[PDB]
This record gives sequence, structure tokens and C-alpha cells, in this order.
Amino acid sequence: YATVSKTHKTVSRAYGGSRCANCVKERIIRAFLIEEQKIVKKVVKEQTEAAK
Amino acid sequence: GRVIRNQRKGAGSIFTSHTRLRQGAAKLRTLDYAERHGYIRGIVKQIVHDSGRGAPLAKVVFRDPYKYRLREEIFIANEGVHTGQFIYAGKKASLNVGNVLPLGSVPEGTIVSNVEEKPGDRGALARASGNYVIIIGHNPDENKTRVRLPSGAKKVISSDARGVIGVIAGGGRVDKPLLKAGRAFHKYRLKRNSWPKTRGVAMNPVDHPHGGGNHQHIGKASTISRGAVSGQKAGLIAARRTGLLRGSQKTQ
Amino acid sequence: KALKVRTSATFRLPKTLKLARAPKYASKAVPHYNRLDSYKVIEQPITSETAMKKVEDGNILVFQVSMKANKYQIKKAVKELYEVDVLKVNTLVRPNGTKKAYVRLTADYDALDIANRIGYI
Amino acid sequence: NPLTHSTPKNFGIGQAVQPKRNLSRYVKWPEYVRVQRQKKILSIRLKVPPTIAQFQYTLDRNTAAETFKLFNKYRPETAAEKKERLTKEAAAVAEGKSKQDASPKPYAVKYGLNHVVALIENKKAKLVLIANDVDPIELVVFLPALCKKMGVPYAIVKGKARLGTLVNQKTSAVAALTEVRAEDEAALAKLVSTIDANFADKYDEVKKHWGGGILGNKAQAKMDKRAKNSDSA
RNA sequence: GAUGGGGAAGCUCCGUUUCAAAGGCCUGAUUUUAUGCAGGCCACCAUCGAAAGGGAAUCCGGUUAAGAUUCCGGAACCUGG
RNA sequence: GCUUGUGACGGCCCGUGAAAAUCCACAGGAAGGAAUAGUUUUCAUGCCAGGUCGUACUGAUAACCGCAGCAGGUCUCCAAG
RNA sequence: UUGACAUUGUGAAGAGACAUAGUUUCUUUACUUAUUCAAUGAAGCGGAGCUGGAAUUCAUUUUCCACGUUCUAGCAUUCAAGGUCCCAUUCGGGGCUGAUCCGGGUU
Ligand SMILES: [Mg+2]
Ligand SMILES: [Mg+2]
Ligand SMILES: [Mg+2]
Ligand SMILES: [Mg+2]
Ligand SMILES: [Mg+2]
Ligand SMILES: [Mg+2]
Ligand SMILES: [Mg+2]
Ligand SMILES: [Mg+2]
Ligand SMILES: [Mg+2]
Ligand SMILES: [Mg+2]
Ligand SMILES: [Mg+2]
Ligand SMILES: [Mg+2]
Ligand SMILES: [Mg+2]
Ligand SMILES: [Mg+2]
Ligand SMILES: [Mg+2]
Ligand SMILES: [Mg+2]
Ligand SMILES: [Mg+2]
Ligand SMILES: [Mg+2]
Ligand SMILES: [Mg+2]
Ligand SMILES: [Mg+2]
Ligand SMILES: [Mg+2]
Ligand SMILES: [Mg+2]
Ligand SMILES: [Mg+2]
Ligand SMILES: [Mg+2]
Ligand SMILES: [Mg+2]
Ligand SMILES: [Mg+2]
Ligand SMILES: [Mg+2]
Ligand SMILES: [Mg+2]
Ligand SMILES: [Mg+2]
Ligand SMILES: [Mg+2]
Ligand SMILES: [Mg+2]
Ligand SMILES: [Mg+2]
Ligand SMILES: [Mg+2]
Ligand SMILES: [Mg+2]
Ligand SMILES: [Mg+2]
Repeated sequence: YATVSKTHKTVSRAYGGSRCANCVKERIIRAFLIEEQKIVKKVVKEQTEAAK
Repeated sequence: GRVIRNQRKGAGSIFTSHTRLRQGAAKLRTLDYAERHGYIRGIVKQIVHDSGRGAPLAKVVFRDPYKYRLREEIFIANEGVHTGQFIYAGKKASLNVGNVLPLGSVPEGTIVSNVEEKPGDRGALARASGNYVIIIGHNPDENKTRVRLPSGAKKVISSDARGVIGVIAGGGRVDKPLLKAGRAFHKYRLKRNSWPKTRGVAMNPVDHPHGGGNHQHIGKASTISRGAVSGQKAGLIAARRTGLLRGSQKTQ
Repeated sequence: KALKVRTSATFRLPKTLKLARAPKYASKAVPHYNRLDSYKVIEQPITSETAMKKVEDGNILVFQVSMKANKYQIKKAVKELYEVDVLKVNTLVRPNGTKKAYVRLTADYDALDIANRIGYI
Repeated sequence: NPLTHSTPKNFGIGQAVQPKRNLSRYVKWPEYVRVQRQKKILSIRLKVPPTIAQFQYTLDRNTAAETFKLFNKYRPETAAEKKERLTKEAAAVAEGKSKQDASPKPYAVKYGLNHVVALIENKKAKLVLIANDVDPIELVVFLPALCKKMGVPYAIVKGKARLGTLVNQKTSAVAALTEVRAEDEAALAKLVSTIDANFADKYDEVKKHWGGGILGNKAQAKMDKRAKNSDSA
């Protein structure tokens, strides 16, 4: 693999030559959603403190 | 006389464990800051077969909170714990199967496994294919906790001593007839050189306390004292009763 | 006033000044002369019948050469002791513990000429 | 403001690596360090005998400063000065013909352990400083009692090196004055009295007081709260 | 199987990362100059142990009394620079 | 068809059937870098270099071990109708 | 294996004798610095304080706990972004705070 043009060892995507794309799909989705929920977790218990 | 077999095993030559294929030593996390002021999460990236072990191991990786990098521990899989699962380790940690908690924090009745003897000895009690321990009570002043082991012996250890929620996997292993010589053959193949066993009664006197005679017979009492010296101790050492156990067992 | 700040919990041997040798007298009075000059490198020509045949046909010079000498040292010294240029040197230790260099000249030089210039034939 | 942003890092278990912090409390020192700290500690935890614990009671910085001030005037001859003196009598004395006395009478501090001791013993010393370091403490433990017995006023001082410097040694263990120029007698009898007040006088009393028996402050507090709660409910 | 060690009258026995102050890379600082200090790392702490295990890369043709995937011829490939 | 190679599967286990050197990838983004001309050697082409030791032959009813050119012993590949 | 002596020190309650002053000796139970055992690239110990708050006020606090993470098989590193101070404004770099205080007893 050290005698080979870099294109043979990759595909042109996020996390290219390293995870199976349906894997990338998954960890994008979960990334977005968990980062979002983080917002829904904060402001919600920001209300808890104010309504207690 | 010759050095009898049980003596030879101690100098550990052709005896020593068969070590080579074994996932590594099973252990709890070191008892750091996190685990004794709060809790810390990790994922079981893999549950797997240790060789010469009854119960499945559980590869469980954590973050290292003092350097950006992953640090993987090796757990004995309790039952029902599964890949992808989140695992919690700490004093202030919820109480579900698979988590590791100090015995001080689990209500009595709790069932736990791979428990520490002293706190922070990374597991040492009930680690075997099936076993567990029952927390049977606490004493807050001098924070001890009382538990029952698989032996039925009750023991009191410190409450900071951790142990993991649930029971060990591989349940019922000993319930299946080994069936033939080969199965035990392959059983001990990956344990140590202890099988097969010649009977001391089948040897000559040079070889064993029992050896010789023109009939096969132990010739003297086989309940042998504690104080008995090396090369004497073969048979029922320190035996306080002997014979078929009549009547119920179970520690009263 | 106050103390040091160490962010690491590990201690190490303080990197200390490594002073260099300034001998009060000398190693060996006189440095040794070159222990393997060209002349010591290449010992005799080889002139077995079958050796020669490589000189007519092959453009190759055959030298019983120093055991202590490698493919480089052989090339440089055939080069300098004989005016010629070398394509390639193969070597082999004889079954009598003497080393043989199949030395092959480049196509500018006619080995057979070069052979009975040094004077064997 | 700009297109800059506040992102404050959470460090509360479970999340974000800890930052670099100061761990000087937590470092694996070289054993020689451990041994020398543990040594000092062990020496305070035991119950040290009165004829040792009478040291530790050192002179104070004010008084001492006055003592080193006075003694400095009396340093012993220098490298140069002696060579310089010797030719002011090699030449001078031998020819002009003095009694080996075209040199003035020397007024210097006395030092060297065996030296000072005979001095004390002969009641010729008039003010003696004993060091407080001195590792074979035995070398010097008897010095208080001696002076006391010989009725020679004494003071335990900080600095076996500070004793050393004033006499051109690295270390000295003891400094002593026997002689003193009259123009200095004033300043000395002063010092003798303050000194005697803190040492020779208090000596008999120091003789009964075992030092040490001091807890580490983990355990010192552990009972400072236990003895605090148990009694006063 | 050395080493900091610990045993042993001693030949030597134990231990192999273990109660140890265990060591070296990247380029920067030089433009007195050759390499001092400046960062930041990295704590992995001997070595021996396989011509059947792992492993960078070559083939065909021709040639000798006796060598050849090693020479001759043609055509390749790997590694360093 | 035979021999061997190989794939997708299936059975078996209280047996679930090495390790390290080594090579690549990706996450990361410190950094360096263009318009009067920069960046680029994981694209092509081009130059120099590759040491040391072994290389013969027997491998057995005579080249090894059994006092020997001993009916014994001594690990393996290729395999026609 | 069992006893004695040595290693072996510090307190407190109770015994034990000049025959009901405390030198000494032992039973019990404290101490931690000797010895002992464990873990860790000796990382967060001990003590105080800020905030919350249950708590019930017998003058105001006498106290007790809390004092960043739990639907998810993602992501967490460049002495940290931010804030403020300095260099003399260059690119770069430094202090402090962000991350409270004290004791250096690694636990
Ligand atoms: Mg591709
Ligand atoms: Mg492709
Ligand atoms: Mg072993
Ligand atoms: Mg067997
Ligand atoms: Mg049997
Ligand atoms: Mg049997
Ligand atoms: Mg028999
Ligand atoms: Mg017998
Ligand atoms: Mg018997
Ligand atoms: Mg018998
Ligand atoms: Mg029988
Ligand atoms: Mg020709
Ligand atoms: Mg060769
Ligand atoms: Mg003078
Ligand atoms: Mg050894
Ligand atoms: Mg090797
Ligand atoms: Mg090999
Ligand atoms: Mg051929
Ligand atoms: Mg030939
Ligand atoms: Mg041949
Ligand atoms: Mg060729
Ligand atoms: Mg060519
Ligand atoms: Mg190249
Ligand atoms: Mg076959
Ligand atoms: Mg399988
Ligand atoms: Mg790859
Ligand atoms: Mg290229
Ligand atoms: Mg080289
Ligand atoms: Mg051959
Ligand atoms: Mg052959
Ligand atoms: Mg033959
Ligand atoms: Mg033979
Ligand atoms: Mg034969
Ligand atoms: Mg620690
Ligand atoms: Mg920068």
C-alpha cells in the first residue's frame, strides 16, 4: 500500500477509506440529533430551576 | 521414596498455566477520582471468549479524563449485558445490570459479581461462570457491608469496595455431561497439566503414601492431619467429617 | 518567596552538561597506517584454465582478493591499480578460505589486453 | 464580540479532559528526597529527649544579627594578610631586631571543636556560639551543659555555614570569643546578657522538656474536630 | 538473560519494569560557529530466541567437465538517495 | 475426471483455534502557500547506489546415525495410461 | 506449631505493690512514626470558603446534606475559547482570570 497512488487507498467522502458510508450516514445522523437534543436538554431544565 | 506428585506441581515446570490464548486479565477500572466521587461512562465494544475460562469476557472502552485517548478495560460479562451498551462505573451511578458500584450504595438484596475484597483491588470475588454475591446488610459507622459469597460463607468488606450489578455469564456450564475422555482432554488442554489422574493406590510405595500392597488398598486412614508435613498430605486433608452427606446442606 | 510549578507527576534526571573528552595524553602515539591499501586488497590474479576462459570470452578479470575486503574495496582498487573501470564485482569464498573476485570491466576495456599487460597469460 | 465566541469548557467528570494543573503535591520524588523529608518528619513524631530538644530553641534573628555583626570585626587572618604580615617581621623583626614583636597582639574569634572545648574547660572563653545543624549531634550536645557548668555564657545559633563563613571555612560547628578589644567590651557584655537570658538561664528549665510528639496535620485536624464535637455538643 | 536492586561465607541465587533521579525525536534558536539553548512532545526502560511462523522487490531463454531464480542475453521490480 | 488452488456457505466445541516488526488509511488542523506569479513530488519521465556470510554434491539397501559400502533408523514437495 | 526474649514506641479506662500520694508491671482500647500489605505513567487528599437548599429560628444561625455528565454504538487533544492586563504595536508572545483558599502527609 506504500507503492500505490493515494486514490487506491481512499474514497472521496468524509471518513473515506476508513468506515463503510452507511456507517458515516449513521454517525452524521446521530451527531446532528444528539447535538440538537443537547439544546432541548438545556433550556428545558433552565425552566426547571426557574419554576421550582 | 520418590517426591510424590503433588509436591512436584509446586516447582511448576510442566505444570504452570497455559496462559497463551487468553484475552488478558479481567479487572475493574483503577479506582480513580471519577469512580469514587461520581461515575463515568463506557461502551462494551465486544463481549468475547477467554480461553480456559467459563464465562465470557467483556471489552469495555472508556475515555481517559487526563489525556485525550481511549482506555479499554477488560470485564467479565455479567448476564444480559450487550455490545453497544452503556456501562456506568461510580459511587453516584444508577443501579442497573452491568454497572459497577460501591457496595455501600446498593440496597440490600442487590446481586453483584466480580467484587473487590479490599476496595480498589479491581475485582476478586465471584468471577466464575455463574456465581455472584448477595449484599446482606450494611453498617454505616465504620462503613462496612456484609455479603454472602458463592461458598455460602458470609463475609464483611468495606463499603467503598466495588462489585458489578448482575450475575456472571456462562450459567449452567457444569450441567452438561463431559461425556467422553476427549472433552475433558480439551477442557484441560487450555487450563493446565492436571489431567488425567493416576490413583495413588495404583502406584508403588516409592511414589505415594497409598502405593503398593498385594491388593489395592490405602492401608491406613486417609484423613490426614493439618500439621502433616509435605509428602504426607495426600487424601482427605484436615477432614472434619467424612462419608456421604446425608440430609440437607445450605448454611443455616 | 514560593515554590516550583510542576505540571507532571513524574520526575526525571535533570538534563545535565555532558562535557567532552580533552585527554591529558594520547591514545596510541602513532595512528595505524592503512590496514587495507589497494595492494593488500587484491592478492594474486587467478589463472586457472577455466579462469582465463572468462577473460577471453567474458571481459572479466579474476583476482584472489582479501577476505577482509568487500565488493566496494575490490572495485576501487582494481580501478586504481589498473587504470580500468568496473561494471560489476561478484565475489565468492573459495573452498580453501581465500576469496575470489569475478571483476567485470566495462565495455571500453579489453580485459585480455589488460591481462597480459599485468603479465599473465 | 467580533466573530469571536465564548465556549466555556466544562470540567465536571464525564466530560472534557482535565486541564494541566499543579501537581507538586503529587510528584514521585527521588528517594533521597523522600528519605530527607521522612527523616525530619520521624524526628518530630517521636518523643525527643530534653538534652536534644534543647536545640531547636535557636537564637532569634535580631539578637543574632547583632552577634554576627560583632564577631565579624574579629575574623581570623586572611591568605594575603598573613603572608603580608610575615614579611613585616621576616624583614622587620629579624633585622631591625624586635622580640618577634613588631607584630601587634592578635584579636580573633576562636573556632574548631576541640579548640573551643579546652577553652570552655579553662574558663577562658567568654561567649560561645554552638551550631544547630551538626549531624552527629553528639559532637555538640554536651556543649550547653559544659558552658553551664563552666559558667561560660552560650547561645545556640542558626547556621553551621553562617558560622563557617565568618571564619573562612565552609562550615564551622562552633565560634568563640575569648579576647575582645576594650572598645568592643561594651557591645559584648550587652550580648552576653540577652543571650544568657534565653539560654544559660532557661537551661535548667529546658532540661525537663521532651520535644516532639507532633501529629501530621491530616491527623492533627482529625482529632481537632473529634475533640471539638465529642465534648461541646 | 544483563541492569537499579534484594539474598548468599562464597562460586553465585532472585527478580526483568520490578521499591530506580533509567532516555531521544523534530525542527526551531546560529548567520562570532558550529551546533549551545528555546518550545512541544513520547514514558515505549535492555538484549537473545525461528535457514518450517511474520517478511520490500525477478522472470523467461541460453550457457558449464563440474555453477546458476546467482553468469550471459532480453525484459522487470523493490528499497535508499 | 485427477491433483492443487480459491469462494460463497454449513457442522463442531465446558476446545472458539499466536505475537511482534512492519505498511496504509482516516479524525484532527499547528502551520505554509497565488496574479505579475506562487504552491505542488502519494501523476508521468529522468539520475546515482544496494554491503556482509551461505550457494558444490549425498540425502540414503554405499556420502547421515547404528564399530561397516549393516535387510535397522532417519522430516518433507512434485506424481502419467 | 506453641511460649519467652529481642525488633517495641505514644496515650486513656481497669487491675497490680513501699503497705489508700505514683516510679513500675500487666488485661482492655486508642495513637502513627517503626515494621506490614495494596494501587497508581504517585491526579485531584485533608482542612477552610463561596453558592443552593432541606432544616426550626427561641435572637440569628445552632446545624445537616448537597455544591456540572444517564432516551441514542456520534463528537471531546494544540498551556482553551471568552474576559482583562502588558510588549510599544507585526507576525508573534507573555501574565492573570476562566479553574476560589490554606497544608506540600501520593492514596
Ligand atoms: Mg478509490
Ligand atoms: Mg480502485
Ligand atoms: Mg506463567
Ligand atoms: Mg498429562
Ligand atoms: Mg484416575
Ligand atoms: Mg481419578
Ligand atoms: Mg502397580
Ligand atoms: Mg512411602
Ligand atoms: Mg502414612
Ligand atoms: Mg497400598
Ligand atoms: Mg481397592
Ligand atoms: Mg573480447
Ligand atoms: Mg555471494
Ligand atoms: Mg582584621
Ligand atoms: Mg537472571
Ligand atoms: Mg533476534
Ligand atoms: Mg524466517
Ligand atoms: Mg536455465
Ligand atoms: Mg564456471
Ligand atoms: Mg547442478
Ligand atoms: Mg541480468
Ligand atoms: Mg536493461
Ligand atoms: Mg525512490
Ligand atoms: Mg498433498
Ligand atoms: Mg469461528
Ligand atoms: Mg489500508
Ligand atoms: Mg512517484
Ligand atoms: Mg549502513
Ligand atoms: Mg544446488
Ligand atoms: Mg541434491
Ligand atoms: Mg548414493
Ligand atoms: Mg557413517
Ligand atoms: Mg543400511
Ligand atoms: Mg495514586
Ligand atoms: Mg503560534
